[PDB]
Amino acid sequence: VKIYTKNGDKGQTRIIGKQILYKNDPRVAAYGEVDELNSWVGYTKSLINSHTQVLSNELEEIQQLLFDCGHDLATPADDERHSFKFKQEQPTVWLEEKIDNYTQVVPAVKKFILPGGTQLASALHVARTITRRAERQIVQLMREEQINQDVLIFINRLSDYFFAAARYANYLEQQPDMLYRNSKDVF
Amino acid sequence: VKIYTKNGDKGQTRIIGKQILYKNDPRVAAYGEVDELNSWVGYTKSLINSHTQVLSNELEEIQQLLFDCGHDLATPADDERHSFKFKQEQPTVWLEEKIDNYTQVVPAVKKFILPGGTQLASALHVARTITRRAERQIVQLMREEQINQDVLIFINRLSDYFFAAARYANYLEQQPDMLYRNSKDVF
Amino acid sequence: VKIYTKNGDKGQTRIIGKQILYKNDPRVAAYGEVDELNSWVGYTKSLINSHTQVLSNELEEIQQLLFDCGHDLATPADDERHSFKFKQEQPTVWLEEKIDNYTQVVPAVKKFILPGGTQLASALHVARTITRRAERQIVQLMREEQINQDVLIFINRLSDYFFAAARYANYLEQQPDMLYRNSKDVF
Ligand SMILES: Nc1ncnc2c1ncn2[C@@H]1O[C@H](COP(=O)(O)OP(=O)(O)OP(=O)(O)O)[C@@H](O)[C@H]1O
Ligand SMILES: Nc1ncnc2c1ncn2[C@@H]1O[C@H](COP(=O)(O)OP(=O)(O)OP(=O)(O)O)[C@@H](O)[C@H]1O
Ligand SMILES: Nc1ncnc2c1ncn2[C@@H]1O[C@H](COP(=O)(O)OP(=O)(O)OP(=O)(O)O)[C@@H](O)[C@H]1O
Ligand SMILES: [K+]
Ligand SMILES: [K+]
Ligand SMILES: [K+]
Ligand SMILES: [Mg+2]
Ligand SMILES: [Mg+2]
Ligand SMILES: [Mg+2]
Repeated sequence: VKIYTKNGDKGQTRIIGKQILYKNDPRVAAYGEVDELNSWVGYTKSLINSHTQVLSNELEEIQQLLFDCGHDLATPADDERHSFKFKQEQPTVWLEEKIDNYTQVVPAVKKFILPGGTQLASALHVARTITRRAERQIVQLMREEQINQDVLIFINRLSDYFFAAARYANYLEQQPDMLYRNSKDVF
Repeated sequence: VKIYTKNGDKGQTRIIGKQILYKNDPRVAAYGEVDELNSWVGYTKSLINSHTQVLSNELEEIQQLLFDCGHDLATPADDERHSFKFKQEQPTVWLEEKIDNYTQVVPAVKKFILPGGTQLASALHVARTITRRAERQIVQLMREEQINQDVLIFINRLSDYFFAAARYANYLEQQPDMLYRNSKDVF
Repeated sequence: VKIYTKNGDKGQTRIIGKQILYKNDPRVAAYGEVDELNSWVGYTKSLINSHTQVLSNELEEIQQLLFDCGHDLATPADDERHSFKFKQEQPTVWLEEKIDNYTQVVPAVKKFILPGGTQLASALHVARTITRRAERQIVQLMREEQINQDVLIFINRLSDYFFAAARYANYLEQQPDMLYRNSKDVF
């Protein structure tokens, strides 16, 4: 069992189906960024402590879902042998319910908050911004190729989820958020 | 209060003023990278311990300043209703004074150092390299559109600040820097 | 000794040799991404504990090697005064021996694993994905300019190394890997 094949040593790689692409191809960058986000979520999850245990399982669930998203990003729309498996509806409503809940419980802001606080809150804000980076790359891809737009919907909602969860993480250890001192009332 | 509007679900988003852009637009990537840096700084700050307390407040101040920078990056130069608010002079001199101080106190190198050491030092080196990534994206933007060049000046100086601060973090816990074994005398 | 020269304040910077480039030039992005990876490895190394001590020295060695790689990425192929110093053969075989060893010791999977587990394992998966991001940028560069292809070979192998090491980190604290629930038998 050798995970190193050396077939990518020249800069090309396989996607789902028969096609090979350069590794800097927008498709390969898109699910590559999703994989980096997925790894960061894993890292975020490893920071869970006794105060924040309630967040542990949904972070693991998000990791499962990112694999589902990345599958589809790796799959060309005109591939006869492989289909899109990701449906946005239920995973996205599930995120929305959490955003709603977490928004309700934490103290309300007007203004932008400093992305920080506890180590977990801060990690969740990093997740937020990696998701948004990945989102940009999915959009780059979408502008050149037919994608499963359900993936975009979910990844879009996901960075709102990370924002909500990060505030909730602060709430769980009673760490106050700090406001951006020059913020207008934006929320 | 719903932070999810679903208006970005198709890949376009508002900037400051009336314009909408794709999320992979260089402008949106520029202040997006600044937001990721801002989140990383928050994460860096959450690692502060009893040895490194003296670094806590200026990291928070940097977060405030990154919001100021990102405002301007989000603002088109020809927007009649919105202006640039960021002036580089005082924030940049403030960084320079810190670079000078931290450079003076820590042991002097000739050679490149391994970016690492304590967890905070290492986090500061990550901040250094995220700032430089963000800087590249600001430059990408500048090559297509008129920006506030003060933002570039500050973000440029900021990665030197992170280099200096990271060495200082090592000094604060008396963790020696390690040299790149094949370095020429570069400093 | 001032690390801030202010020469980059306008968005251009020197590479090895006489040439200046914009900071968003693919060459500058390539060794820039390598520097970010290098910093992340430093951060990964700072997480080493009593269970995972055996990983400490090779992470430091990787940092040395990334400087060697970045040197060459910074060096134009037609630069009369500066040469490529990086040879892939021995560093790459060294990675392969570790991949082989670590693959042998850890429990075998069929299926994709969730990138996560212990804090070090998870950090190693982040390293994995930053290496792959950097790899894409090296490929971007290669498609425009002559590079030392040895660097590509090594950086390619390196993300397999990080995958193997991350599983090994889990093994060292007896943290089980979790499987992607919808995985096909991919390994
Ligand atoms: N640098 C990269 N960034 C993002 N995705 C990648 C990268 N390289 C490969 N991939 C994708 O992820 C899968 C696994 O990567 P892997 O390293 O096994 O591919 P490879 O580099 O082509 O092969 P090898 O490393 O064995 O030479 C690939 O089949 C490809 O779809
Ligand atoms: N992926 C992204 N990366 C960087 N910046 C973004 C991204 N998406 C939106 N932005 C910018 O940051 C602001 C907030 O993002 P937000 O998610 O609220 O926007 P949206 O995606 O357009 O809306 P929604 O998520 O409600 O559908 C936006 O108005 C836009 O300027
Ligand atoms: N944003 C960046 N991203 C990646 N690499 C960079 C960046 N800026 C400079 N470099 C490269 O790394 C070296 C060190 O960066 P440094 O900040 O010293 O350069 P500079 O910005 O041109 O100068 P200064 O900061 O003194 O105005 C440079 O000579 C250049 O090759
Ligand atoms: K491989
Ligand atoms: K939103
Ligand atoms: K400098
Ligand atoms: Mg959004
Ligand atoms: Mg600079
Ligand atoms: Mg590979």
